Amino acid sequence: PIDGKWNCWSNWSSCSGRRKTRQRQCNNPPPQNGGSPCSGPASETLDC
Amino acid sequence: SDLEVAHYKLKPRSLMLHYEFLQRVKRLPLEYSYGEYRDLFRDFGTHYI
Amino acid sequence: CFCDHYAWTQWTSCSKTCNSGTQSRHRQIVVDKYYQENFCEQICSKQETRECNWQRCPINCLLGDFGPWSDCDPCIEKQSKVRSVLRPSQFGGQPCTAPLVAFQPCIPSKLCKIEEADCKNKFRCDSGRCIARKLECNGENDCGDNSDERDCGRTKAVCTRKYNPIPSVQLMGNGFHFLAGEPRGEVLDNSFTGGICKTVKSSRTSNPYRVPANLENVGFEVQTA
Amino acid sequence: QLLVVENTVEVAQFINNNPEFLQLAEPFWKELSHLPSLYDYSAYRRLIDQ
Amino acid sequence: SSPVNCQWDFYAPWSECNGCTKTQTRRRSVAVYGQYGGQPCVGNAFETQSCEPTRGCPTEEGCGERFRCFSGQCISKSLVCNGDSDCDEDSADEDRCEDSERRPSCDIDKPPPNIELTGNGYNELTGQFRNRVINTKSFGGQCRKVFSGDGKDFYRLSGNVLSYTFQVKINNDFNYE
Amino acid sequence: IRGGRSEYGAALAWEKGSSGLEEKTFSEWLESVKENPAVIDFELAPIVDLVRNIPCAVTKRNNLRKALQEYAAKFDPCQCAPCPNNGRPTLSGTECLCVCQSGTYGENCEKQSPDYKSNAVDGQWGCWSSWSTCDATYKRSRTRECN
Amino acid sequence: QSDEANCRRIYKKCQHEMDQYWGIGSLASGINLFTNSFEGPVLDHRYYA
Amino acid sequence: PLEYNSALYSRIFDDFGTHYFTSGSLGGVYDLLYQFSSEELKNSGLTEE
Amino acid sequence: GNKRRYSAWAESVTNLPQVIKQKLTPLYELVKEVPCASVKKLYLKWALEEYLDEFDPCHCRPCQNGGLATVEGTHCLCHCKPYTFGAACEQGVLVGNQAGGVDGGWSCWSSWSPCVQGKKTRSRECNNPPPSGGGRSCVGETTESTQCE
Repeated sequence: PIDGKWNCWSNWSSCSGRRKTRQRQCNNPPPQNGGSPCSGPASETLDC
Repeated sequence: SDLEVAHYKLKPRSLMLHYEFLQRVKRLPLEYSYGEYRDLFRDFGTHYI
Repeated sequence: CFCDHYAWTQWTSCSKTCNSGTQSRHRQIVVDKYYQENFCEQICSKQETRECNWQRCPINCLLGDFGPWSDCDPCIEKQSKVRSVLRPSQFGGQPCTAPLVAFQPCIPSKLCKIEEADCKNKFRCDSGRCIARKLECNGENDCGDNSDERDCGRTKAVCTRKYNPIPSVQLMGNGFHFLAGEPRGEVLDNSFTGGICKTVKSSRTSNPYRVPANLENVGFEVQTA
Repeated sequence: QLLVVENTVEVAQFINNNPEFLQLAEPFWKELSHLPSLYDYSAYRRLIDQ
Repeated sequence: SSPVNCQWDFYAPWSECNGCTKTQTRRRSVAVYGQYGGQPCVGNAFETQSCEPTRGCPTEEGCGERFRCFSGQCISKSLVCNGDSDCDEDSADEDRCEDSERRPSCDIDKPPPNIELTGNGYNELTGQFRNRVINTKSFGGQCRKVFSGDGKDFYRLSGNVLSYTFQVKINNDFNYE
Repeated sequence: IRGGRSEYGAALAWEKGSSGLEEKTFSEWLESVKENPAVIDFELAPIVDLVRNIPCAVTKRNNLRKALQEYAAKFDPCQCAPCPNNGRPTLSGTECLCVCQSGTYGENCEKQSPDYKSNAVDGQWGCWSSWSTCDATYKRSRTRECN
Repeated sequence: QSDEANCRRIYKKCQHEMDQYWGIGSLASGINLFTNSFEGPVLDHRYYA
Repeated sequence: PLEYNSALYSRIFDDFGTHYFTSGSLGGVYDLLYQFSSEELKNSGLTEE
Repeated sequence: GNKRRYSAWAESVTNLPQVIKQKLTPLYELVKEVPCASVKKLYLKWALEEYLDEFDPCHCRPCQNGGLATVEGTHCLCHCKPYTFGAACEQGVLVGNQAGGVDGGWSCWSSWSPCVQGKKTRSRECNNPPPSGGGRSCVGETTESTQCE
């Protein structure tokens, strides 16, 4: 089993509210009887 | 086995800094330029206990 | 029989939330060749019952309202406001959880009529205890502040040996809370010698224990009470 | 199944004095001296955290 | 069960402004607590504003007739040069003090073997002991020896503790099932 | 185990007792008890007798008697609900705590030992009545009902 | 030694034999929180004041 | 205080209690309870046709 | 464990004892010897009230299997009884005896009444959970009242 690994969180979304996303991609969680999915959160949002 | 032997707490206030850290701070630029604070963290890190 | 061929059921929910309920669990018996031949009727108990929630039901504390503020003492310059327990907590009910007495700073109306009653002749320790003058410069700290010993010459009457204290001797001088049945703060200084050296040799091999002046008698016979 | 629960007491009790005769630790007293004299809950919360 | 993501409340209004700092503060309560591993709330529960204060910063009343420890605590002048550090952290009552003037205040200075823990505060919710709150070793210029029959050793009690005693209890609970 | 020294008393308490008494262990612990006794029984005198040789000694003494009477009237354990299994109640200001008889155990005596028998063999004082008004001889009086 | 340099009389306060707390100087090191790894000394835990 | 105040006097009993020992015996108390249960069941059948 | 090891430990405790029983006094009773001490003592009383209101497990929805919630800042943990686990203590099996059912648990207090008659009042529901299945009732009073500030 290969465990999932986050890619780097996105830049700050332009202000109308503030947000980031993580594609859970950098290591794919599913391959080779893929292990745990990545941690949460996949997406993070904030006040500007 | 989790073994615990002593509890340490730093005082909240009026800490006496180490010379080396003191001086490195003294040399920080007043204008922001990331490279110097980066070197500071790479020397001393980001947090204290 | 292999009575657990006829498995025991799960227990009842307890009959009451507190004060010794009971719960029981019968078997899933079925009468069968196996049941009859293996004597499973004869010696397999068909159900068991046990105690549950035995501890007595919780009683929560209740507090009355505060009384009036007290007439202010000139020398505390705080006045006291106090309330009463209507019932204590017990059996795990909620504690009273709040102060039974409050204080408020006053501006006093009268003056303090208390003044120092400085003793006529005993040595006044800086603590202000008045102690038998002969203890001053006797060579033992009796005030505990060494005020007796502060500016002194010949140690007139220190004992020939540092005799050990009696075992647990200070437990004898703690105050006792009769209503609580628990020891409390140190009431009597059972460390005070008063310069006499009188001592009891618990056993021939043990060194003598120095008897403090607060104790009249001591005995060390072992009794199987 | 085993359960063992065991206690030793060696200091039968301590009884601290009432607040009128207790001495405050200098750091704690110094924190009290900086409490904002108003309901800035952030400050008293930090004190309770400590 | 389902995670429940934590959500902040709106900010409360600002506190009155601290005259010692000229700052106001407002708290952001937690509307919904994060639960079952639902994401905790993100960011600070407080923010700070500058102001103009209406109220002034209260000053220290100094020690007057009493000795002042460097921290600003005050003690009886009778304690200066006890040979005991009656200022808690500073020991200022023992600065530049001649050993010819230092009295042999007590035979010993070893406190009971972990008395400092009695000084600690306690958090009644979390059940954790917390930091040192009471000075458990202000001897008050007394030589208050106690002999521990357990440790077979003399310890110096503080001048102010009501009692400290060393009788033992032992409780054993043992179960086989 | 109460009293003695932790090494030896510990040793003893750890003895399960299948054997009964490990006589070595017990003797050692008894020696410890000689080294560090615990209070077992006592005769009380009221603390107020001690207040002596102090400024205003008598005024403080009499104030203290008055306070002691108010304090007992306020915090006497008679106002507790009765303990099970002949537990004697005791009150520490805000909570009643039951002292269990030997042969009764658990947090507040609720489970008996197998040998206890003696079921509902009970009885302990109720609280004092308030004082009666002043009688023909101007004596007030109060009663307590064993109930 | 500047503090003690040229003193006419040095008043030894801590005359007794006293140890430092074991590893206390480690805790004066800053940490890089993102690495959880100690770095240069930031606080002077040998200052007794 | 010289004046009567029920609270401040009551603190005395809180801190020191109401009574002191005029006589006593000091001692040791040993309390032990041991309880054992065993239940044992055996069965063995044969049937032949 | 070995008789020796227990004995030696029980000896060593005499030299490194921990506090095991305590009777507590509120921390505000120590606010003393400072400017505005009397005022700070009230504001610390109120702040302790606020802190309890922040960290009372009433905010935590029920754990299963007698799990006890605690407020880890903004995040309720469930602390699970032996060999019970998962986010609600839903997985696994309890061990030993249990009373069964769902012991009820208090809802967080109402905000106090606005000093009506100069008395605060507030109420709590026991709703969280309802005592179910013959589980034990929530322990304590349903309502409070106290004198105003």
